[PDB]
Amino acid sequence: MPVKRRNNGRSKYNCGHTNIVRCQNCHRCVPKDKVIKRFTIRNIVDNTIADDVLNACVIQGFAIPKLYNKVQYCVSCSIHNHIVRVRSREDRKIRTP
Amino acid sequence: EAFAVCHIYAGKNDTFIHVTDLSGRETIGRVSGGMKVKRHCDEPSAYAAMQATQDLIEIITDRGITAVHIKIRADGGTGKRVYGQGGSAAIRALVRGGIKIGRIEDSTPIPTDRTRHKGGRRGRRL
Amino acid sequence: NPDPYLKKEWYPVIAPAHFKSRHIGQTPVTKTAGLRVATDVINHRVYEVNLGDLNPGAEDLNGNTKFYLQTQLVSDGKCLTNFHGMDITRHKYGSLFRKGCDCIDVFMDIPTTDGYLLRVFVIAFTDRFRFQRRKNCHVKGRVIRMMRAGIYETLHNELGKVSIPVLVTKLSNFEVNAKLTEALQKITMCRDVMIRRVKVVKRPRNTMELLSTMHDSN
Amino acid sequence: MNVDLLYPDPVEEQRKHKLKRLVQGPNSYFLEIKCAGCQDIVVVYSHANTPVFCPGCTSQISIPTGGKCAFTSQVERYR
Amino acid sequence: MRAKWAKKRMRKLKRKRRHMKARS
Amino acid sequence: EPINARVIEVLGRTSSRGGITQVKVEKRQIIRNVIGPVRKDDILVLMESEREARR
RNA sequence: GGGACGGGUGAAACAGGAUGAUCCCGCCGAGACCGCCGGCCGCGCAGGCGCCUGCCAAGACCGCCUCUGUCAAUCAAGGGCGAAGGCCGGGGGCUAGAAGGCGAUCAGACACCACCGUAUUCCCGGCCGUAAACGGUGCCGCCCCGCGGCCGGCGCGCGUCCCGCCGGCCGCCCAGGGAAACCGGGAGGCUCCGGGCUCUGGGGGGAGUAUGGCCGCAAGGCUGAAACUUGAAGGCAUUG
Ligand SMILES: [K+]
Ligand SMILES: [K+]
Ligand SMILES: [K+]
Ligand SMILES: [K+]
Ligand SMILES: [K+]
Ligand SMILES: [K+]
Ligand SMILES: [K+]
Ligand SMILES: [K+]
Ligand SMILES: [K+]
Ligand SMILES: [K+]
Ligand SMILES: [K+]
Ligand SMILES: [K+]
Ligand SMILES: [K+]
Ligand SMILES: [K+]
Ligand SMILES: [K+]
Ligand SMILES: [K+]
Ligand SMILES: [K+]
Ligand SMILES: [K+]
Ligand SMILES: [K+]
Ligand SMILES: [K+]
Ligand SMILES: [K+]
Ligand SMILES: [K+]
Ligand SMILES: [K+]
Ligand SMILES: [K+]
Ligand SMILES: [K+]
Ligand SMILES: [K+]
Ligand SMILES: [K+]
Ligand SMILES: [K+]
Ligand SMILES: [K+]
Ligand SMILES: [K+]
Ligand SMILES: [K+]
Ligand SMILES: [K+]
Ligand SMILES: [K+]
Ligand SMILES: [K+]
Ligand SMILES: [K+]
Ligand SMILES: [K+]
Ligand SMILES: [K+]
Ligand SMILES: [K+]
Ligand SMILES: [K+]
Ligand SMILES: [K+]
Ligand SMILES: [K+]
Ligand SMILES: [K+]
Ligand SMILES: [K+]
Ligand SMILES: [K+]
Ligand SMILES: [K+]
Ligand SMILES: [K+]
Ligand SMILES: [K+]
Ligand SMILES: [K+]
Ligand SMILES: [K+]
Ligand SMILES: [K+]
Ligand SMILES: [K+]
Ligand SMILES: [K+]
Ligand SMILES: [K+]
Ligand SMILES: [K+]
Ligand SMILES: [K+]
Ligand SMILES: [K+]
Ligand SMILES: [K+]
Ligand SMILES: [K+]
Ligand SMILES: [K+]
Ligand SMILES: [K+]
Ligand SMILES: [K+]
Ligand SMILES: [K+]
Ligand SMILES: [K+]
Ligand SMILES: [K+]
Ligand SMILES: [K+]
Ligand SMILES: [K+]
Ligand SMILES: [K+]
Ligand SMILES: [K+]
Ligand SMILES: [K+]
Ligand SMILES: [K+]
Ligand SMILES: [K+]
Ligand SMILES: [K+]
Ligand SMILES: [K+]
Ligand SMILES: [K+]
Ligand SMILES: [K+]
Ligand SMILES: [K+]
Ligand SMILES: [K+]
Ligand SMILES: [K+]
Ligand SMILES: [K+]
Ligand SMILES: [K+]
Ligand SMILES: [K+]
Ligand SMILES: [K+]
Ligand SMILES: [K+]
Ligand SMILES: [K+]
Ligand SMILES: [K+]
Ligand SMILES: [K+]
Ligand SMILES: [K+]
Ligand SMILES: [K+]
Ligand SMILES: [K+]
Ligand SMILES: [K+]
Ligand SMILES: [Mg+2]
Ligand SMILES: [Mg+2]
Ligand SMILES: [Mg+2]
Ligand SMILES: [Mg+2]
Ligand SMILES: [Mg+2]
Ligand SMILES: [Mg+2]
Ligand SMILES: [Mg+2]
Ligand SMILES: [Mg+2]
Ligand SMILES: [Mg+2]
Ligand SMILES: [Mg+2]
Ligand SMILES: [Mg+2]
Ligand SMILES: [Mg+2]
Ligand SMILES: [Mg+2]
Ligand SMILES: [Mg+2]
Ligand SMILES: [Mg+2]
Repeated sequence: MPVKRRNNGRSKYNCGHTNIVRCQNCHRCVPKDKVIKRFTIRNIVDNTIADDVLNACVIQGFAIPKLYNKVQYCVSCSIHNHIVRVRSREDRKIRTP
Repeated sequence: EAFAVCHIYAGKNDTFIHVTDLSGRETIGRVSGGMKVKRHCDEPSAYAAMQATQDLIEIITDRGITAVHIKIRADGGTGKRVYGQGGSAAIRALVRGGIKIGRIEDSTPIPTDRTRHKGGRRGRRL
Repeated sequence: NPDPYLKKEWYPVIAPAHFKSRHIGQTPVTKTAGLRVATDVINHRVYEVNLGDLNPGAEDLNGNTKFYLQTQLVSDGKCLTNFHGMDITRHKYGSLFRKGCDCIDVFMDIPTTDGYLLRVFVIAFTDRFRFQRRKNCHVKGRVIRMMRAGIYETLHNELGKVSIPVLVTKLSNFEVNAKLTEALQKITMCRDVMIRRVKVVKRPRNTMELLSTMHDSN
Repeated sequence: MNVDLLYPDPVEEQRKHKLKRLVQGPNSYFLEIKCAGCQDIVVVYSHANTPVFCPGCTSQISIPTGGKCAFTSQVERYR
Repeated sequence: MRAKWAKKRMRKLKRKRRHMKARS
Repeated sequence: EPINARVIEVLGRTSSRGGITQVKVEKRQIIRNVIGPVRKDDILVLMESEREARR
C-alpha cells in the first residue's frame, strides 16, 4: 500500500475536520469534502407528456415548473451505480467534466 | 370551471391519488395503487396507478368536478426526494380522462435542519 | 354506508376587494343537522390562491406569488375572506440559488396600526460586475453588514406604520421589493431582492370593521 | 542584458521591498499643505495616523487609512 | 486474527489474571 | 375493442436475448415492443393505446 | 372529512386498520438540528469551527522616518488543553440506537436485510488522557529554473482594470534527489559526508506479555524484561 492520490482521495485543504453528510442511496456517513456531488435540474412532468399537460391547461402563458436537486453519494454507491468509473493510471489525473 | 385539488403521493411503496376542495378540509374521491393489484411489489408501479386514476375519474365526474390543481410529492422527511414510478402516470391518466389542468406544484416536505435518519454510520450493508 | 353527498351543499368564496378575479370557487359542506350548523363549520377555512389567478393577464410577473385568505364571515350565502399570509412558490425559491455568490436571509417582527403582528422574511443575493476578472461573487464583511442594516432601515421606513389593506396593496404590487433593490443597489451588485414570506403571528379576535372595509371597496 | 548588482537601476529597485534593497531605506516622506482659508503652509508626514490640525482650525484635517493618509478639503505639495 | 480483536482477547485475559490473583 | 396501429419505423432489439423489437407506430407516435419479425408498414393489433414502452 | 386496506423488501413475513387506520387540512406539545448557498473558501496551539440579535475579552497579518536594546532557539523534570466511546453526581428525553426481543434467509445464522426497543446520544459540575489524534513527514534559520489559481493588507500606473510588494493556502514542474513509488514551498543544496536543539530505531517471534513502581472510582494509562524459538519477515516495482 503506497500512496494512490496526491489529494488522498478527498478535497481537504488547511483545516482539521469537516462536516458529515448522509449518502442518499445507502445512508452511510461520509465527510462533506469526500462525497460525490451532482446537481440536477429537471421537469416535474416527464418530457413524454410535456405537451399534453400544456395543451390541457386553462391558464394562459403557463410554464412547466422545474425541480432542483443536489444528489450526494458515497464512493461505493457511486461506483456501483456508475456515477463514476474506475480509471487508468494516466486517466486518473484528468479533472475534465 | 369547478376547481378541486389533486394530491398525488408518489412514494417508494405505494401511490395515493386524492381529490379535495380548494381548502383541503373536504375530500371528494380517494384511491390508492394497492387497491388494484395482488402483488405487493406492484403497488407503486405506473399500471396500478393508471387503473386507480381511471376510477377516480368516474368518482369525481359524477360529483360535478371538472378541473384540478396538482400538488405532487415524494416521501420527503429525511428520506427520498425523487418521485415514485406512478407519479407521471396519474397525471397522464388524468389528462386522458377529460379533466382540465390548472396550477402545478411540488409539495414534498423538506426540512430546514433535520433529525438523524435510520441506517447507522455504515449504511444499509447489502 | 349511505353516500354522504346526498346531504351536501356548496357555498361561494369571495376575495377581498383589492383583486380583480373576485370568485375563488365553491366549497362543499353537510347540511345543518342537530347541533352542527353549516354556516358555523365552513367559517375560518384557509385558501391558498395564486396571484396570477386573482389578477390575471400578467402571468410572467404574478405567477410565482401565493396569497393565503381565510373566511371570517358568512353573509347572504357567501363567504368573505381576509388576508392570512403571503408566500412564493417552491420552484421559484429553488431557482434563486447558485454557487459562487452570497445568500442573505433576514426576518423581523412588524406591528401594524390596527392590532396585527407580522413576521416578514426577505432574501437577497450578490452578483457579478460587468467587468471583473474573477468568477466568484463573494463579498467582504463590511459589505454584508451594510446590506443587512440597509434592509432593516428600509423595512422600518416603508412598513413602519401601515394598515392591513395598505399592506395588501403593497404586497400585491411589489412596491416594497422595488425599493429593497434601490437601497441595496447603492452598495454592491445584487440580483434577486424580494420579500419571500409574510406570516401573521397574532390578530384581534374581532375583525368585523377590517373585513367590512376590505370587502366593500371603500 | 548585463546588469551589475553593485549599481542597480533605481527604478526597478524602488519596486522591491524596502528591506531587500541593496541599502535599506524608508518609503515615506514629508510634504507641504496649504490651509484652504489661511495663507500659511504646514509640513505633514505622508503616513500619519494621529490628529493634525490647522494653525487656526479646531477641526482635524487628516483621515488615517491604514496606508498613506488622506486629508479633508486641503490642497497639497511635496516638499 | 485481526489485531483489534487480539487486543480485546488479551485485555480479557489480563483482567481474568488480576481477578484470580485477587484471591489470596 | 382492439385498435389497428401501423409501424412507422424500427428502433432496435430490446431484450437481453434479442427477441422483441422496439417500434414506432401510428395521430400519435406511440412506442411499443413486438415479439415477431416486423418490417416497415406492418399493421399491429393493439389491445390498448394506454401503455407506452420504456425508454 | 372520507371509506378499505396500509407498512416494509431484491421478494416477503412480524408490527398497524370498521375502537375508521393509511391519506387531506387546521390547532397544540416537547427535545434535538442548523439545509440549498457550502468552496484545490476562511479561522484556531492542536482536538476542532456554520440559525437571529446583544454584550465581553482576544488574535495573526499588513502599513509606519513610533519605543526598548539581545531581552533569543530548542527543551529532561514540571504545568495546561485534548475527537468519539466510557465513568461519578444532578437534569432532560424528539431522533437514531450498543444490549435484549422478534420476522425472514440459510445445511446452520446466535450475522448481514425487516420491525420493536435499554444505556447512550443533549445540558450542568467533575474524572479519564486515548485514535490511521495522518502530511503515516518534529522545531528554529539560509539559498533555491520557472508557469499558473485563490484569500488578506498595501503601493504605482493609465481609463473597473493593470503591474508589483509582504503574508497564507493550493496545482504543475527543468535541475537535483531516491530502491523505487514519487519529492521538488523538499524528500534538493550530502560517501564532494560537520548551522543549532529535542525525541525514536537496530532480523522475525515470544510481547507490549510477566514482574515491580506511579497515576485512575473503574475501565485503563505510563514505564517495561528474560528463558526459549526461528531463516527469513518486510518495502517498492515487472510479467502472468
Ligand atoms: K505495503
Ligand atoms: K502506506
Ligand atoms: K480519503
Ligand atoms: K479549508
Ligand atoms: K473546511
Ligand atoms: K464530486
Ligand atoms: K464508501
Ligand atoms: K393489496
Ligand atoms: K427532522
Ligand atoms: K428514520
Ligand atoms: K428506528
Ligand atoms: K438495526
Ligand atoms: K450502520
Ligand atoms: K442512523
Ligand atoms: K444500525
Ligand atoms: K456503525
Ligand atoms: K465507523
Ligand atoms: K466502515
Ligand atoms: K462503525
Ligand atoms: K444498517
Ligand atoms: K466577517
Ligand atoms: K470584518
Ligand atoms: K460572520
Ligand atoms: K522584493
Ligand atoms: K516596500
Ligand atoms: K508605502
Ligand atoms: K494497531
Ligand atoms: K489494532
Ligand atoms: K482497539
Ligand atoms: K389487500
Ligand atoms: K433530533
Ligand atoms: K457562506
Ligand atoms: K467563501
Ligand atoms: K462564505
Ligand atoms: K471562515
Ligand atoms: K473566506
Ligand atoms: K477570506
Ligand atoms: K467560510
Ligand atoms: K466566509
Ligand atoms: K501607516
Ligand atoms: K530563549
Ligand atoms: K537551538
Ligand atoms: K517546546
Ligand atoms: K515534557
Ligand atoms: K512532562
Ligand atoms: K478534555
Ligand atoms: K475524549
Ligand atoms: K457514557
Ligand atoms: K430519548
Ligand atoms: K434530550
Ligand atoms: K455504546
Ligand atoms: K438484533
Ligand atoms: K455472527
Ligand atoms: K458473519
Ligand atoms: K425503533
Ligand atoms: K453507556
Ligand atoms: K439518556
Ligand atoms: K455521538
Ligand atoms: K440527546
Ligand atoms: K474524555
Ligand atoms: K500508530
Ligand atoms: K490521513
Ligand atoms: K521534537
Ligand atoms: K483576493
Ligand atoms: K488578494
Ligand atoms: K485570509
Ligand atoms: K483581499
Ligand atoms: K488583496
Ligand atoms: K494580493
Ligand atoms: K511574497
Ligand atoms: K509568502
Ligand atoms: K505570495
Ligand atoms: K505553503
Ligand atoms: K521534542
Ligand atoms: K519521537
Ligand atoms: K517515537
Ligand atoms: K518508539
Ligand atoms: K505484575
Ligand atoms: K485508585
Ligand atoms: K474502588
Ligand atoms: K464505576
Ligand atoms: K482496580
Ligand atoms: K486495576
Ligand atoms: K497496570
Ligand atoms: K515483502
Ligand atoms: K511492513
Ligand atoms: K506486510
Ligand atoms: K506495512
Ligand atoms: K523499482
Ligand atoms: K521488488
Ligand atoms: Mg513595506
Ligand atoms: Mg491538565
Ligand atoms: Mg483535563
Ligand atoms: Mg425512535
Ligand atoms: Mg425507537
Ligand atoms: Mg498512542
Ligand atoms: Mg497519531
Ligand atoms: Mg504519529
Ligand atoms: Mg486557496
Ligand atoms: Mg486551498
Ligand atoms: Mg502546493
Ligand atoms: Mg535512538
Ligand atoms: Mg502490575
Ligand atoms: Mg505494577
Ligand atoms: Mg523492483
